[PDB]
Amino acid sequence: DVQQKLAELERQSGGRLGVALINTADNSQILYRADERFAMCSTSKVMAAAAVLKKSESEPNLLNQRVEIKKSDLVNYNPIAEKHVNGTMSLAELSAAALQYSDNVAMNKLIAHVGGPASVTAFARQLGDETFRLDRTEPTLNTAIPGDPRDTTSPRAMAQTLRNLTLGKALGDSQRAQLVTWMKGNTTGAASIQAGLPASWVVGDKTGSGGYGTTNDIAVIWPKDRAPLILVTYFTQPQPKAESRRDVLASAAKIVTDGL
Ligand SMILES: [Cl-]
Repeated sequence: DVQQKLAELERQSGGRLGVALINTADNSQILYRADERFAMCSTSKVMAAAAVLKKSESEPNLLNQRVEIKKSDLVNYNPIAEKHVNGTMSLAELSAAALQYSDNVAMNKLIAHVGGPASVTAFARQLGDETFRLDRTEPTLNTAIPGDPRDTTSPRAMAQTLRNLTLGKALGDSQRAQLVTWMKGNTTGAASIQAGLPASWVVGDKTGSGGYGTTNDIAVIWPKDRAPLILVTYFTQPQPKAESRRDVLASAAKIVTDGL
């Protein structure tokens, strides 16, 4: 019956909706188009950040290393990096900027540090994720062209990976905690999955948007007095200039958590 309501939601929205919920209470899943590929857009910032955190388990001072920010590094959306031009930022700072403000320079700096999009992809493979692929840098990774496999993953794979990163042992204790802390500090997702959940639940999420009105949110959710959930909501639309539909994500979140 949940599937019915997601299909009716997708029908009303006019686009293509991919949902994957893992309920860690009973290891159950709600899947909707969960094996289809969707452009990740900024939700891929989580994988780049984790790649850097993983590197730091072997290089402890890594997060304190400084990277220069120049005008040549600016792209389309640099809310934090633009304040630091001609200075340096630590990788920890860049990680926080990418995850909490969706800063695209920060993402490009993380990508560069671990050796480019193919290295981020190789990191995901090491975690058991054979679906994720990051192909391009910012800003082109957000084109979200229908049919284009570049910079895509599936809801099911991102839910399982995010589970590994945030609730599992893919990262060391210090590093997993850092990742969850950054995500719980996100500033950009109050209108997406969070908007479909009770005020009392705690969310750490990473949003994403791009071409074809693509609107995404990935989240680890701590309900009150319940085991955590992982929720992936991906949404994309037929028109290239379509507007973002964060409300669709909020409705999906409401639909699949009704009864928890
Ligand atoms: Cl409420």
